[PDB]
Amino acid sequence: MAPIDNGKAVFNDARKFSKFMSIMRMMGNDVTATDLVTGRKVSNWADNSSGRFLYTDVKYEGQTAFLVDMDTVKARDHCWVSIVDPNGTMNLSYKMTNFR
Amino acid sequence: MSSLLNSLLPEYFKPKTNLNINSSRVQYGFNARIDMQYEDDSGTRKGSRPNAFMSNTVAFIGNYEGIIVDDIPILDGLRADIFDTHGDLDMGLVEDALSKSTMIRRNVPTYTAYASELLYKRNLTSLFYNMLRLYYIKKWGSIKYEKDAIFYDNGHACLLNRQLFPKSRDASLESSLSLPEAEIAMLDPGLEFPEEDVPAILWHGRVSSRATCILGQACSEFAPLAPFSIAHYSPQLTRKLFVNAPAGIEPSSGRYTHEDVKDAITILVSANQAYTDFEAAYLMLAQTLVSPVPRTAEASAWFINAGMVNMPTLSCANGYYPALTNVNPYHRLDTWKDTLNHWVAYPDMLFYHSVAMIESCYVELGNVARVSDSDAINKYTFTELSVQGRPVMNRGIIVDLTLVAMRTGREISLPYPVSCGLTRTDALLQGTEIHVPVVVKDIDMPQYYNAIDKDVIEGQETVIKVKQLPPAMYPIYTYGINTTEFYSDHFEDQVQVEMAPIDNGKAVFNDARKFSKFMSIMRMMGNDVTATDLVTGRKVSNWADNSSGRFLYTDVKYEGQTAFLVDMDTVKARDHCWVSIVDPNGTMNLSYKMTNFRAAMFSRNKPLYMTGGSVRTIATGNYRDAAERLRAMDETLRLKPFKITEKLDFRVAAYAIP
Amino acid sequence: DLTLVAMRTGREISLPYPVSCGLTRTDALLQGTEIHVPVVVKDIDMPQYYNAIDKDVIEGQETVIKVKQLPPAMYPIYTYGINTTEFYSDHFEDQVQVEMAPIDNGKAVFNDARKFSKFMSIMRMMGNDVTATDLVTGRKVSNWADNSSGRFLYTDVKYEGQTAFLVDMDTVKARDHCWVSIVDPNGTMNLSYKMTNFR
Amino acid sequence: MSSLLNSLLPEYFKPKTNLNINSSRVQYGFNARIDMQYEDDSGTRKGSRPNAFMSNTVAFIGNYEGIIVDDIPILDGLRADIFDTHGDLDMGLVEDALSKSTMIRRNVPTYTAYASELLYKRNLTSLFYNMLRLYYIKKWGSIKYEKDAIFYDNGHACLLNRQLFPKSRDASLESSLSLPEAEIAMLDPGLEFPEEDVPAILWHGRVSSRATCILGQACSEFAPLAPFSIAHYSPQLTRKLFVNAPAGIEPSSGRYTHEDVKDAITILVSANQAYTDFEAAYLMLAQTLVSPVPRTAEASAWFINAGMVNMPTLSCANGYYPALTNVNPYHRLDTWKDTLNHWVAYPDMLFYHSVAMIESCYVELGNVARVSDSDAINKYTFTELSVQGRPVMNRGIIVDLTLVAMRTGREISLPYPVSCGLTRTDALLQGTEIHVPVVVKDIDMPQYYNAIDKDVIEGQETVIKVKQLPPAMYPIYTYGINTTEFYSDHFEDQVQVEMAPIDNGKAVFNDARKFSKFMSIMRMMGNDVTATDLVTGRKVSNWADNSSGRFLYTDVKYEGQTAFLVDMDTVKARDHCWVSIVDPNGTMNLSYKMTNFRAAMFSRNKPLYMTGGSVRTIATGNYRDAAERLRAMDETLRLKPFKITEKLDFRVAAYAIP
Repeated sequence: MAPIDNGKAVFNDARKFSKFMSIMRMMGNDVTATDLVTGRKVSNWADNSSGRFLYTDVKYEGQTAFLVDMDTVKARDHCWVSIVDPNGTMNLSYKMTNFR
Repeated sequence: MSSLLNSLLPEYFKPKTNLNINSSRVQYGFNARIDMQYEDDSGTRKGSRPNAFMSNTVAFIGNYEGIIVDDIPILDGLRADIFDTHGDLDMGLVEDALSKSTMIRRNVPTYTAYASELLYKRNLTSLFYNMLRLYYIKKWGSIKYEKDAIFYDNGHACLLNRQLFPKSRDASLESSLSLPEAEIAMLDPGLEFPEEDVPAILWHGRVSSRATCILGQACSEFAPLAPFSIAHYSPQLTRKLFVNAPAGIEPSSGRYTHEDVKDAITILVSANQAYTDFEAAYLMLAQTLVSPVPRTAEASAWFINAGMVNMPTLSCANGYYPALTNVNPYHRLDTWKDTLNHWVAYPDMLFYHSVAMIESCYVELGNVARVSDSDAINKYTFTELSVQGRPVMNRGIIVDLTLVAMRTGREISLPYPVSCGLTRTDALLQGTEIHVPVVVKDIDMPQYYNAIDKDVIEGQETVIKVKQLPPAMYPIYTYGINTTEFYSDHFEDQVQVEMAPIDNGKAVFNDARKFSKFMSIMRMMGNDVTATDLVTGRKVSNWADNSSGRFLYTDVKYEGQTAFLVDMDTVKARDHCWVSIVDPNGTMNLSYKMTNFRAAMFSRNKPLYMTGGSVRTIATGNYRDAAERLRAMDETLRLKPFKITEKLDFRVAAYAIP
Repeated sequence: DLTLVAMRTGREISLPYPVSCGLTRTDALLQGTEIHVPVVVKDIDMPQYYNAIDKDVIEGQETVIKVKQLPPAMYPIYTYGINTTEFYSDHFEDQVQVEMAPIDNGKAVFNDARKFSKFMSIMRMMGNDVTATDLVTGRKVSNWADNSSGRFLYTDVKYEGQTAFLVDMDTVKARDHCWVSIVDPNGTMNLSYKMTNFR
Repeated sequence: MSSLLNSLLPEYFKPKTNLNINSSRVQYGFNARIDMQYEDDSGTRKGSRPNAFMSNTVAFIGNYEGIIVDDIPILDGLRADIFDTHGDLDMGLVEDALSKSTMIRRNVPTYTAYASELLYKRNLTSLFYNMLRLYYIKKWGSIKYEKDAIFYDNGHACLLNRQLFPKSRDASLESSLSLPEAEIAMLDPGLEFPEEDVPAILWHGRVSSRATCILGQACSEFAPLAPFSIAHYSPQLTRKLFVNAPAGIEPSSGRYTHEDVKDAITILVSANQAYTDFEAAYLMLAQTLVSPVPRTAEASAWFINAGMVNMPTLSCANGYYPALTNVNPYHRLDTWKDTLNHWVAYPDMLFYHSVAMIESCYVELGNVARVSDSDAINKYTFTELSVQGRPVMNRGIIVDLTLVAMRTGREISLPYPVSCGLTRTDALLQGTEIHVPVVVKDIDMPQYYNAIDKDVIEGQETVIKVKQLPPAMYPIYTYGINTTEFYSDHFEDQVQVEMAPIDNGKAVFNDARKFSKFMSIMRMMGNDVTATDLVTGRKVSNWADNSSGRFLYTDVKYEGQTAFLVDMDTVKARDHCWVSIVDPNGTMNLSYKMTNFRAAMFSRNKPLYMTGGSVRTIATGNYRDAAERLRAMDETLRLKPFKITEKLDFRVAAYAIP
């Protein structure tokens, strides 16, 4: 987790940003970040049907740095696992069973 | 002492750097998961509590008073050559040290005579204490104290801030104090006779316009309006304060930021080599900073009488004789600069260390209060048996660090036997019932609380009687590090009790231990049971404290022997898991497991989130380039722990040597 | 002054008498406060680069710059590559690898602070005027911030924060003589130099 | 001698440097745990006092009068060359030494002739004694003396300060003395013939402005208003005092602090090489610093007439012969500098050394007064047999040191047989009746005390006839180290009083020894017993003291035949923490046990705490090992480097040791 200065966490790397928003989606937290180069808002809740986050939802080929809004983290779908305030190194281990 | 108080925090919790406190009240706890399993003669039942919040409440309100007393000198920072082969200050070598470091040798006989009288009273702990308090007044200077607010509120009784704190008005923390300024004069080199009862301190370069105003206000009298923990009444330290600065000091500005106070402390320590003096002041503030909000109405008896804060007398002779302080300082421990290096990096970490300390003290005093006054280790003679040094008096920090040793069960050690800070054991050491003033909210108040007036009306101000002091706080951070039968703060436990025969709709519990186990089970299942004490004729309830979800035997509010008549027909269903049953039959077995701990803090009925980055560890090893451990274990303070040995009575606690 | 020389060369300095006389340099450092240096402006677009007190200043006005952290006053020249540190980067041989894909239209973001310093420095040896812009704060830095040494130290940013430097590689201008040209790059870039003899 | 007075202090006593005295009365003692037991045919009754305070009251008042006597010369200090094999001034080597020096050639023959008389004038004890008194007058200057104050009070008889000390005005210690200054002239090196009956001293460099004022007042008449112990009457030591200082004597300042007197002493001892002279002055002041408040009303006979202090005449001829004093002096004992080095380090330790000496003396004079004249070692001839030296006259320090030798039971050794200081054994050797004045409180006084009148109305000034001197102090510091059966200062003790049921409580003690132990142990148990003598018809009460809480046999105030009727149905419970004797039948068995000891001091009915550093046992070796060490680290400024180390961030720098 990046240091939360005021109420904003800067994610300079591309891979780490993809893993962060992928975790927060599985927990069920609608996080909204601002792309600094373009100046357009990205959201992990882009597709409702398939419950996963792809990096192409940013809608900008090339290199950039994201400013994540940690104060406005809405609670759409909450299991007992779901937390709002991450601290340090985040570990999420999930298992999928009972397909029908 | 950072490394000591840092150890008290639980292994799972590692707090972040910053914490934006915006209120006079903070809840702290954890969200655990409980997996209960019930078995009796009727059959078996299995349940699971998915989210359970166990928390205490701590506030920034506490009536304290300062007294100036004479304490031991801290001989750390002085050059290593003046000390002989042993750890003793020889005046034979002070004459030599001052002689070799000057051209004008006429002044050596005069210099030696004055130095011998002043070196045995050097202590900067009181100056750093006030400088630290000024830092936190400016930082958290938007906390409001309202006079007609609530202090404790259960439903039957209520305590307002008008009571417990008379002679108070409504004010913010910045608006509480209007500090005057003491004269910061310049010491011209050439003055031959040191003026008596005025300390002189060294400084790096020019004294800044802002640094003058801080030193001026730090020495002045503190006279508060609102009762605040970090703005308590303190006497005037000094009238004058000389500063041996090569470049002349600037006049006082009047205004300063909280950032400017950090720059003032960092320079003052580095120049004077007063690192151990800062460590004393750091521990001394950890006691005062926060005060507990009482668990029950009876636990307000602790905070009626104003506790005395023993501030050492301010004396220093570095400004007059700068030859004695050189590049090779004398220190007992090699980890003697850790506490300052910790504070300057992470200032807001002191909040967590303070909560950890005051919890450990007020938890263990819960046991010491229940000890009978006819044993080897009792309330009078527990400190004297524990300490293995030679302090001036068993007061202040020595009392508090003795209770931390008894809690954790480890040997705590300081380099100097300092006796400075708050003494808590004042309400305890007196054979008198304490008169807590309370307000009546419901008409049926006299049935529950031991009130003076047996007939009351909603709005009346009455008084309740407290004979034995109940526990003010429940273990939260120190949960399961060592488990006593009284608190019963286990991770895994199998409680077994035999149900009494239900005659009409009432079950008589003659024994004291069996009654404690019964109501402890029914609470974990979530059944609000109400029993009648037969001797007194007053109603007890297991749902006394809502915050911490456990039952202590002190909720009965009657020291001595009795028999309870439990009402089995009027067993209400407040919180029901699948485990929860109403009709027990035969021998009751409850086996629970606690897993998935995660710390959470609440402030003003919303979640308080930690900001900033992750705290990286700063810590120095036992050796830098030192060959032989010259033990020097004669002057050093050592505090030995005591283990609680459970016995048949259950109402009485007893201590033994491990 | 002698203990600072001992740290630089990495040897043991011995004097016969422990005499304590002369100039004391470490004065502004130990204070640990803001210093207000006066300046007279030339251009009108000054306060974007320098941490100035005013945001709009007409030419020929006397302004003030707020300096918090003290930048190095001299670059190592006589003590060049005898006790080398990665801050100054005073090596004989050095190289940097900036990784770009053709999908990116010249625009590269330096997540790392260390290789950003080496890129901006070697580009100045090659006689190229690069102007990076910080994405978080919104300030600008120029590699041409000296007319003596001809190197870029990281303290020329005049701000300690998070590292996200956007450099647009179609606004690179050839300034000096005896220079290599970057007309239109595509793929991974590899810069390198070698200093052989000294006079 | 610091060494021998240090050994007198108890083992449990751990003294600190500073002692903040703010009154003219101190109750030094210890807290002990007494486990009392009363066994009888009916059953056993157990008691336990956890904090029992046994005290001896010590004041700063006492009438003394100085007289100038002729004493032996102290030859320690002069160069070792002029001395022969036997250890006396071989004149012929003196003439050789003066010839081969920096002296004026025309003065050699005339100065050598005078040497025979002047070189045997070496005694600076009188000067050091007065300069030590000036140190303590300015330090503890704020202590007060009221005229109409209570010197002693036991309920029945009262003794005021007006009674013992007439011609006495109430004033503070600082405002008591108004010392006029003696002339301090500069010695002309080119003087024709030395002026005998005018002492000349040496000095290092320049005599400071304050040193003139101190030496001026030290060599002057002490004419006090209030009867203080450290400001007693002393005659004029000398009219004029020469000082051989090539650097001119500055004129008198007028004012000086207590630190400036330490500066004056350290220069005087070092220049003159007079350490044995200081050791004599230290032991002199140890006797006459504090006087004991009498234990009983009839124990005031010791302090009626003023005891004479023997001050040896001020005589020094070092100023006339500078060549004979150098860096290689002649000394008898190797540990000859230990007494000065101890005082310079710990000045306030003299208070503890003083009480240790007077408590040792007045205890032994208690059990010396109770021996018949027809014996080998008796009242008159106890000093002669003990002394194995050649003093001028058995007075002053010889009589006090021989009493300490009897108490501790060890061999006391001094380098020179000096006979100077206070003589205590004055009222004893007279062997006559002493008439102490008393003001009565009750009307039934003259049954208890041997009064002059048989009927006396309250508020009348009467006289008590004291024949045998009772003990003035009870042993406290010397408790159970050399135990006697008179004081009965055992840890464990028991008494068996044999009674039959036919006797209706009334017991007759034929034995005197077990009567004393019965009456004493009953007072520990807090019972007011009143026995009546059958032969004479007088009465005795065990409650005859409010400090120690013991009954000595000298409280009967009569030597005759022993037939004490005690009625055991008139026993009254007086104190708290007491065992009750409701109705005894058969044989009684009383017993007690003292287990642990903790040092305690009281002043103005409040606890007086010791502050400052930890006092050590300074040895001659502990300083001269640092002289053997010399700090042999070649004084060469070797600066070691630090290699910078780069890590992940690179923004911040990190230095390593190698």
